[PDB]
Order: sequence, then C-alpha cells, then structure tokens
Amino acid sequence: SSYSGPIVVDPVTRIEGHLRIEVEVENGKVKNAYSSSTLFRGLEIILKGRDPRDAQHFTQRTCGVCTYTHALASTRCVDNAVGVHIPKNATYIRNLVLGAQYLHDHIVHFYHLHALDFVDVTAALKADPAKAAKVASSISPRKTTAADLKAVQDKLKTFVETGQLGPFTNAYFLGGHPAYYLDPETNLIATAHYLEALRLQVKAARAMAVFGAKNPHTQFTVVGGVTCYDALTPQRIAEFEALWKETKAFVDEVYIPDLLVVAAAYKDWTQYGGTDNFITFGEFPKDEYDLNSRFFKPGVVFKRDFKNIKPFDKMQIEEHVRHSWYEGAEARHPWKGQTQPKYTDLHGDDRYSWMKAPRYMGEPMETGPLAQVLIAYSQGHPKVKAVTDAVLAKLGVGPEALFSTLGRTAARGIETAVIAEYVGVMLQEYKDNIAKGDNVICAPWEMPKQAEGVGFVNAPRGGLSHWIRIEDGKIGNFQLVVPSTWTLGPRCDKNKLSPVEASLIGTPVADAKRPVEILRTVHSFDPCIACGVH
Amino acid sequence: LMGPRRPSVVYLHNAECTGCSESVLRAFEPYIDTLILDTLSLDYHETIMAAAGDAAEAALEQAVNSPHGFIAVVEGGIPTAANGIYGKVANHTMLDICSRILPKAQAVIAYGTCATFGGVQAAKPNPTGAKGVNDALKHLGVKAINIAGCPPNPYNLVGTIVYYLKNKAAPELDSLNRPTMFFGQTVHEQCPRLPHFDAGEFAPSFESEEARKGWCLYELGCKGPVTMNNCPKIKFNQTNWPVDAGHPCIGCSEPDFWDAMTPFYQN
Ligand code: SF4
Ligand code: SF4
Ligand code: F3S
Ligand SMILES: [Mg+2]
Repeated sequence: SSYSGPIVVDPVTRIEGHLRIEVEVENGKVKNAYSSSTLFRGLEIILKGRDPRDAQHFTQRTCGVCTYTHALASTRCVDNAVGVHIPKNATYIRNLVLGAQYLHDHIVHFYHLHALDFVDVTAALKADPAKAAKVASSISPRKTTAADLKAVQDKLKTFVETGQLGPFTNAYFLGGHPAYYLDPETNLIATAHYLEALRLQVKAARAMAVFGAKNPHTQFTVVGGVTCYDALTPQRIAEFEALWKETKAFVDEVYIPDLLVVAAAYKDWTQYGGTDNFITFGEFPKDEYDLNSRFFKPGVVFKRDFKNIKPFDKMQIEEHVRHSWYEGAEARHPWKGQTQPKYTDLHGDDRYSWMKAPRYMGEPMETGPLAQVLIAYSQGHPKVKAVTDAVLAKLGVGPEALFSTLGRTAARGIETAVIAEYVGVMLQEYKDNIAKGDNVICAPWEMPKQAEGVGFVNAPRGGLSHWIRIEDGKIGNFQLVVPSTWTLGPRCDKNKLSPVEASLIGTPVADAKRPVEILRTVHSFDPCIACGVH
Repeated sequence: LMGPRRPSVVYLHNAECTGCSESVLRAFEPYIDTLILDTLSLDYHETIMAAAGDAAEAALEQAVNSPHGFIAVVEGGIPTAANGIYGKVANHTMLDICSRILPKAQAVIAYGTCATFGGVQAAKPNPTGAKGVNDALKHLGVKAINIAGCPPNPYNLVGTIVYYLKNKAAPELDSLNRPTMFFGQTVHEQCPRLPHFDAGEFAPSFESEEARKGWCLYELGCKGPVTMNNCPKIKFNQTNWPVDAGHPCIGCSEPDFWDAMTPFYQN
C-alpha cells in the first residue's frame, strides 16, 4: 500500500542548529525514529580552568535564539556557588528580561519557524481579502479591513511573480499538498501576521536591550546582581513598559487568535506526537535559593499522572552517552559530568548523536511549554488554569487533547499569554520596590577556592541547568544540561526512546518526498541543537 | 528560488549559535521584510526557509549554480579537526560544504566573530579545530569580507551589502579584512565614559557609588581600548550598548577574544 521505507530529513530547517531526523515508515505511518544532532562545539571542554566569572560570557554563546538564558543560568550557578544573595532589584530586572525573552522567542517560533508547516503562503494569493478581513475581525478585537489584507496580497503577488521565491523555494506546500488544510483566506491572514510579526519581534527584542544592553547576547549580569543602574530610571522603565505593552497586545490580539484558528483547522493533530513524562524547573523567583518561590513551580510527572506530581530532586538527573558520540557508556550526574567526544559515524556502535541523553530516575522527560503549563495547571496555578481552560473551551476539546503535537503548540501560546500578563505584575513590583527607596542592584561577594553550584532556569524550551565545581578558585568542571538535550537527545543505556523519538511513532506521512507531518511534530518541541549539544 | 532582478544570497550556518542570524532579524530601516522582499533574494537559510531535507539541498544547489551569480553570507566557524567530522549538514562536513560553495560566490561575507576569526568554539583548547572562513579556506583563494562581533551590529551587515551592490566591490578593509567604515575606531574613543578614564575615575566594583555614577569600567575589565567596533555610535536595538548598561566591553569583535580578553573582569 502506502509508503514503506526510510525517510531522512537532513537538514531539519526552521529550528536552531543542525538536526538530522531519521524515521522508518511502514504502510504510511512512522514505526521508528532517531534524533541525530550533527554539530559539536565543546563549550564544557573550553571552560575548564577558566575564571568562574567568565563562564556566563562563554555559555551565553551556547545559543543566540534562547539568548540571555544561558548567561542567566551561569550567573545563577556562580551566584549559588559563591553563596551570594542578589538584591531584590537584580532579581526583578533579571526576571523582566527573561519574561521579555519568552515573548520574543515564542512569537518568532510560532510564525517564523512553525507556521510554514501549516500555512500555504502561495494559496494566499487566491484568497478573497474582503472575506479574509471578516474572518480576521471575528477572531480578534483588532479590526482588519479588506484593504489591509489586499496590501499584503499585492506585495506577495509581486514577490511570487518575480519567480524568486527565496525562503519559500521548494516549500512542501508548493503545488498543493494533501496534509495542508487551510482555505485561502486563512492562509492570507496567517501570512499577513507572519509579515507583521517580522517587525513586531524587533520591538519584543528591543525590550530586552532597554535593561540588558543589546539583543542578541545581553550584557548586564554579573555575579552578585546586575550592572544597569540606568534600569532604575523612570525613562528606561517607561521605555520597557511601552515595548512590553505593544508585545503583549500582539500576543493577545494576533498570535493567540491565529494559534486557535490553525489548531481548529488541524484538530486531527490532537492524535499525534504525545509523550509520557514531564519535567520543569519553575521560573521567576522571589527567592533565588527556593525554586518553590517561583511564579511557575518545579515538578516531575511520570506517565501523565498529574494527580501525583513528584518533587524535583536535582540529584536524580543523569546524562547518558551509550548512544551518543562520547567515550564509553557511563551515565553521569552533571556534578560528575564528562565530555569526552568520540565519533563513530551514524549508528556506528549504535551511536547517532552529539547530544547526551538526560534521564530523570532513568526516564526520558519532555520539558518545555507543555511541561510547564501542564504541571502549573496541576499545581492549581490560577492564571495558567484560566487560560488553558479558555483555550480548551474555544477548541471544543478535552484535556487529553493536550498530550499531542497540537497540544504542545497550544501550550506554547498559553505560556506566552500568561507570561505576557505576569511581566506587568513583575514590573509593578519592581516600580514599587524602587519607590520604597531600594536602589541597590549588585551585592558584594567573595570567590571560594572550592565550591559546587547549580543554576536553574526554565527557558522557553524548558528546564535549563548549569553545574559548576570550583577547584582552586577556577572552573574544575562545568556542565550544561539543556532543555533540548532532554527532549531531543538520543536513547539512553536502557534503550529508551527520547521524547521526540517516541512522539514520532505513529506519525502519518501522506507524501514521503514532502514529509511535513514529521516537521509538524519535531517543530512542536521547538528544537535548539546548539543548546542541546553545546 | 531566484534568477531575476533581486541579487541572490546564500546564507550558510557552520559551527554557530544562531545569534548572528537573530541579529539580522533585528534589522531596522530597512527592516528584514524589506530586505527579503525588495532588496535581496534570500535563496537558502536553514533557520527560516520552508523546504527541509532533500528539498532544502535542492534549493541550495539551484542557488549556487545559478548563472546569475550569488553572494554568500556565512555564520559560524568551520570545524576542521578529525577531517571536519564535528560539524555536518546533510551528512557532508561543513568544511567540504564551504570548500565547494564559497569559491563559486561572487562575494563572500563572513558574518560574526566565529565566521571571521573562529569564535567561541575556537577558544582554547579548540577541541573541534574550528577556524574562521578565510583561515580555513586560504588555499582555495577565498577572501571573505569580515564583519566581526558576537554578534555584529546588523547595521554593519546591511551597510556592507548595500555598498557592494552599489559599487560592485568591497569597501575599504582593515588588516583583519573588516570594513573601515564600521571598524575604524576603538569602541573606547567613542565612549561617553572617556572623560572619566582621562581623569582616572574608575569604578572599583559594580556595587560602588562610582559605578552608580557612571565612572569608567576599565578597572572592572573593559576591553573598549583594544576593541574596534561602532557600538557607542550606532548602539544596538536602537537603544543601548554594553557600557551604557553598566558592563565592560568584552572585546567581542576582535580575533581570539575569548583567550586574548580573558579574564573578562581584569585589565
Ligand atoms: S559570532 Fe557569536 S553570536 Fe555569532 S554565531 Fe558566533 S557565538 Fe554566535
Ligand atoms: S568604560 Fe571602557 S570604553 Fe568607556 S572610557 Fe572606560 S575603558 Fe573606555
Ligand atoms: S563586547 Fe562587543 S558588542 Fe560592542 S561594546 Fe564590546 S565590541
Ligand atoms: Mg552538557
């Protein structure tokens, strides 16, 4: 019958970094999958022996998509190792830059990385812009007119008629494709908003630079707090607040309504891409030394048992190498980590990736927006509960819909909406604290000769941790365990498929030469291979 | 993907963190939509292109072999150790990919310190043998214009492309092959804290009242005096730059800065 045989997708585009996905398909459905990360840099090797204060500048260059997040994780890690308790204002400013990062990151992911799996941009040219404008105005309080959308259509028409399709060259939707479902008018609205998002994200990123010097790769964190005395001024706070407000409006008025319209059209995608286990670290602390003080709390769930959320024990993480291109087969806790590259080529000695395979109590764990949202929901988080219930009700689906590619994509929008609102709460608290006369942003500290430290960040892709062993006041060991490592790393020495590999089993493939269904699931995890491998 | 009227750009990703690609998305006046729809034809770019896998490979071959010619923009260092094995795309080493494609380009721009000078993965002990593009490909005659920084100011990329399209040639380049129109001044000579430097008014710590008052960050490690870039002039995101945020320059537009400029908090 249908296709039986291998499919390889190399490069996987519209991700960060260098990913090769291999699947075996039987009768048009995926029966096996391998997640192969094909670039190694070795930042952990490079850090050895250096000044712990330098680590955040190197590790920030783990990734420029999730920029700032590694600087924050390393600074939390060295703050922890030195035993410094940073001032309240440093926590606020660090938290505000992080909230801005999530909004930038998720908006770009949905439009610029994910949406071409679901939107036929060329079909937008046949749409009726008056009909499209009525649809757009019914899903958003933002009023869109026929002329608004005709402007987009005319621009796209001129682009396509030049024959230079640029980033749309060889798109899987060109010519039509059976797994693309949208009508012309919905394709035109999504395309209009893709283009709009290209300029809105400039403002979303600018918000990070107001306090954080620049985007990408911020430069305002130090051990002990932050450096940006200008961030205390009413002028910088007003500039941030105006950019945040505009970004939140876009989230609420453009991204979430689009996400819901697309999800409604692709409701069969509730049936693919599910996973069993979830881990999240919590984010936006009131207390840098207490994860349970975070607005989102840490937690662990096995086999979708959300009635029995397990506390997160940081000692139950081990990183496997048996199916990775490193020496040997021994899993290691990151305070005893090892990064000893040894390449065997694809499936040589059963090894096929430069990512290690993190396991929690021996199990493969999804992390990222779906873990953060589901675990916060199950902890009774009122804001997460209110918008996930509203999203479920709009879509007319039950909560089991969330254990899927569609649900993961929706969770990314839910977390964006919730964080966009919480950034305003954080901003008010920050303003309040300045008004009490607290203008301190950095605290003094001393470097110990020997210490261990760990820093935890829940980044846009999930639980990030940096682990340091200080020896003679220098980096004796520095290990990064990154969200995409959890999600997209390979099998472990118990041969358990990782979340992305397992989630791919059962994927239908209508056309093996244009396997957009594989990209829909892989992209729903928002892979970052520079992150996962470092 | 191309042919006609807009100049073709092939954008390659080697050993990189994608911060340089992100920096281009921050392009301002012109913005990135103007750049991709009006100015240029972006014919290959793994971060945002629609095609994947074989379809993406075919898009790349069509662009590189075009009789109309293409410009290459390259992000990331080339890993050369172990015969290039540490970095592959479509199961080809990055070294082989770049060796085959870049000699066919009408012009090559190395964008970001990794592509220009080797960058973060080339820092000691350089396990993957990462090299900048011109070092890696010297023997093939490749001479990329180097636009340095980690990441660079995207103003400097668009300014170099526009110059090239107008004048059919590279602008004046310094001895590191960087355009002098952007890299001809130290960041220090342009810095607002220079009067404090001259007066020997240095912040002794980040928590100090001197730091609050905006005194010079040289004692806290600032590499402004040895770094060529236009940061204080152009700023980033139309609003800020490191020492206006209170933090020293870490020298990120300079070759080997990860080893030359460290420890970052010492001078
Ligand atoms: S130059 Fe810096 S920002 Fe650009 S790819 Fe390299 S590490 Fe990333
Ligand atoms: S802060 Fe840095 S760039 Fe500015 S005057 Fe001092 S040493 Fe120079
Ligand atoms: S760190 Fe880099 S961004 Fe400019 S201020 Fe120094 S050259
Ligand atoms: Mg690691």
